[PDB]
Amino acid sequence: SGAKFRISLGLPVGAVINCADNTGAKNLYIISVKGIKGRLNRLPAAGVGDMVMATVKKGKPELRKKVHPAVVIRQRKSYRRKDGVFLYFEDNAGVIVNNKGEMKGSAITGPVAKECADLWPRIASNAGSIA
Amino acid sequence: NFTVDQIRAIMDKKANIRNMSVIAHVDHGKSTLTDSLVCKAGIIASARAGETRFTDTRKDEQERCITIKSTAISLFYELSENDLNFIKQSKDGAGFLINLIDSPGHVDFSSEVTAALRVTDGALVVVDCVSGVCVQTETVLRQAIAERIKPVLMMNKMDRALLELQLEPEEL
Amino acid sequence: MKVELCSFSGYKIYPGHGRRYARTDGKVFQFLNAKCESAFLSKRNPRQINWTVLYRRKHKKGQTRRAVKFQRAITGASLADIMAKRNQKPEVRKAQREQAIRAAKEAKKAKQASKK
Amino acid sequence: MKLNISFPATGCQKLIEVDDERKLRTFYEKRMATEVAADALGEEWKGYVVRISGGNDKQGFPMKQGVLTHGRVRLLLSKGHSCYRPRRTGERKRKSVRGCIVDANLSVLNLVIVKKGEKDIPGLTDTTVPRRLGPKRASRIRKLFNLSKEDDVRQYVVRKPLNKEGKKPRTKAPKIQR
RNA sequence: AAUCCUGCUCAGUACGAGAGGAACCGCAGGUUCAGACAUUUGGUGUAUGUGCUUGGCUGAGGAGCCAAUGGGGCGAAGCU
RNA sequence: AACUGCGAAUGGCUCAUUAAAUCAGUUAUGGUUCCUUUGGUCGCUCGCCACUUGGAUAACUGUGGUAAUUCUAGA
RNA sequence: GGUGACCACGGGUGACGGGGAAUCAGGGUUCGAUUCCGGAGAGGGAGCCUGAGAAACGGCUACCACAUCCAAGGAAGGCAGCA
RNA sequence: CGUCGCUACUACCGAUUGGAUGGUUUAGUGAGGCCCUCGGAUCGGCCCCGCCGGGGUGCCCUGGCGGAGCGCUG
Ligand SMILES: [Mg+2]
Ligand SMILES: [Mg+2]
Ligand SMILES: [Mg+2]
Ligand SMILES: [Mg+2]
Ligand SMILES: [Mg+2]
Ligand SMILES: [Mg+2]
Ligand SMILES: [Mg+2]
Ligand SMILES: [Mg+2]
Ligand SMILES: [Mg+2]
Ligand SMILES: [Mg+2]
Ligand SMILES: [Mg+2]
Ligand SMILES: [Mg+2]
Repeated sequence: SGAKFRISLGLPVGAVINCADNTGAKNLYIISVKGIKGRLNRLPAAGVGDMVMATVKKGKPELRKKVHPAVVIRQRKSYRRKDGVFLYFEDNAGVIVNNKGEMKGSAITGPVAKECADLWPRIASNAGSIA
Repeated sequence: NFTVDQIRAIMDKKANIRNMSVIAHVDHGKSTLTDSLVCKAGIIASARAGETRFTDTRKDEQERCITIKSTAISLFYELSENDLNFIKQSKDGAGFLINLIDSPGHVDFSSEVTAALRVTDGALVVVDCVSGVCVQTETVLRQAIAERIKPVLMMNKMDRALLELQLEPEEL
Repeated sequence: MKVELCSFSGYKIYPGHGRRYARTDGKVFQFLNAKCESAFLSKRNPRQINWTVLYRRKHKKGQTRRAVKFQRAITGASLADIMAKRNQKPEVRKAQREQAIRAAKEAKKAKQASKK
Repeated sequence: MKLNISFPATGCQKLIEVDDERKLRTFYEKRMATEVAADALGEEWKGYVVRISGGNDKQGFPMKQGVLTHGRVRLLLSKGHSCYRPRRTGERKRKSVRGCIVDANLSVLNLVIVKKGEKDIPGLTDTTVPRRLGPKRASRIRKLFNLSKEDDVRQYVVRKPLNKEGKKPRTKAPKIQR
């Protein structure tokens, strides 16, 4: 397969990111990061391609007071792509998925990081284009 | 791969039709055998090798890769005259039509097995040569022979015995 | 030795250098350094920045046709014959026009005979 | 990469495949409507000069002169610019066109011969195909045949002979106008 | 003074009626920690390095200065 | 087959919008435009081709590109 | 300055307007999307070429809402026309 | 006749900066179109003016090959 290399994290717990899908949500409030053991006082952080748990603060009322899986697809902190490219995006954004990784929405607004696209196939199939 | 005209032209003959079902224990290769015979024969059935053929019509059936629903297909073909001499039944011409019914192999789908048995007149029984006769093959054979179906046997996965098991010829 | 990038300022961005930026509209840009990146974010046109390649090109810093007369063949004729035909003898040409004159004269004679 | 070579004086434009960017560098970073030396494609091609007439992209989008970009951009196409045909009078249509800058990201390069080298490549620089139709205008045929003042212009049109095995071969002349 | 996990192959395999469902070798990576380091990206920045600019001051220009670092843009080396 | 000229702005459907708005009557446009039809006007001006001037461009023949379009380039 | 209890202004309409339809002592009261005339529109706006005539949509261009193929580079949409 | 007790329905007030669906807008961003001011990638024409062919007789008729004039122009 080939796992994702490490990237600069940038987005800790408490961050509010855009929701790029078409579920009617507006933003995701990251409440945790999947697969992070942690350390004393170290806030759990997530980069692109990571799965987070989030609650939407704005959006359709049937989505708001619930916890949802999500995957970060664009981040504003620059990350190295193991070939010299220090790439960063204009905004922090993610999409809402389920546990198996299927995207709850059906279209993705804006670009999607290559790490996210390679880690998740169905996100890639919904992606407008890859940056 | 021909039009429905010759389908009717071979359908009206009633001594060259063979309504049959394939029956086996789970994880024995029934879907694989059905799709290989779809690859070879078929009224319009082609030889696509994209995993599973039309016998898995359901998205969940393909997703979990457990056979659920039964789908009936038709295989028309022809064989040589010196081999037609072997058929001691009622024969007519060169074209032969088969109505295969792929029934699910789980014990919980024995109702679909019975429903398929009502339609069918002959059966192919499939047995893995590694596992031998398991529970479900015995049960479906009981059902078929109570429904008065002639079964013909076929041992699948000989490659498993000759490579995975490394069986010598005598014990094979 | 990857693909040789180009910043907005036109300089060749070498591998391991610079920084790439992906806007949300799907447009990807490359900046040679933080100076280039900060200027682009400030939305200052490179054409008013005295040291950029676009500026030098715009300010001109550091800085025919063929009417041919081919003569070929024509379908249904001969290449060797057509040049001779178009360069025929002027004596032959004047003989041709006078024989056309007498052809017209005898056509008048025939027309008068038919109309009579 | 496919490359059409078109000789004006002879016609019979042909296709050549090339798989050496080592010799395609002499066309890299050029522009169309410019003339280049085609000698890098062989000693057989030495002494030959061409002009970049056109090309077809990797996508199939033809390249139009007057883009100044090594790639495709969308333009507003009105009547008679290039790469467009109007279905209605004055109709316009936005469609992408490959730029005039030539590089490796193409499929077909259309080159026109402007100078003939010593080594005539067979098929292209020989067996000149004739002009498709004889001139139809009176002044055209007059100027071409150097006829001064009515030298049997009535008969001096080329009579095209039609020949085929399952018929009776004949010849017929066009109608002269003006 | 190293620590632990995940994914691929094993394998939809052994096992099991079925549902489900591993492991050894190997491979690719990460968590936590440790020891360093500045090629790259970022941070700093009084090189008070170079532009811009507010008020005042040297008769004006030029060049400058003061406002406890005048403010700000970019910034070498170094440190990180 | 194609260029050119004309038609495609008529007809068909539907009543969402629209409350002096639309629309109905009446009137004006001496405050404006108007292909098409018809009737006027077309030697009314003093001004080395006129037995007639130029370059192409279609359609057409060949080279094609694109997975693809009533997509199009080169000669 | 202009318009307003002679109802301006605003809101609503399940309002296209009329010629007209129903009911019928007389007076009136409901209904008119509906084949005639006028108006508006072509999924929502907007802006345009051609053309005497269009802000045309079985013309174009851009955004938006939907949605088709795709080899993932791309192309192509408008049945409130007859079915 | 009314209170209180129970049962169904119907509305009312009600913290919740309640929520949803239309419309109209301030501000900002603003695609695209058109107009204007530039822009001149190319395509021609005049000045061929290097050649050959040449002409009433190198004093060319120019059919053309072809450097170019590298100016004047649409
Ligand atoms: Mg703590
Ligand atoms: Mg005529
Ligand atoms: Mg000062
Ligand atoms: Mg001064
Ligand atoms: Mg002080
Ligand atoms: Mg700084
Ligand atoms: Mg007209
Ligand atoms: Mg209404
Ligand atoms: Mg009505
Ligand atoms: Mg009407
Ligand atoms: Mg309209
Ligand atoms: Mg319209």
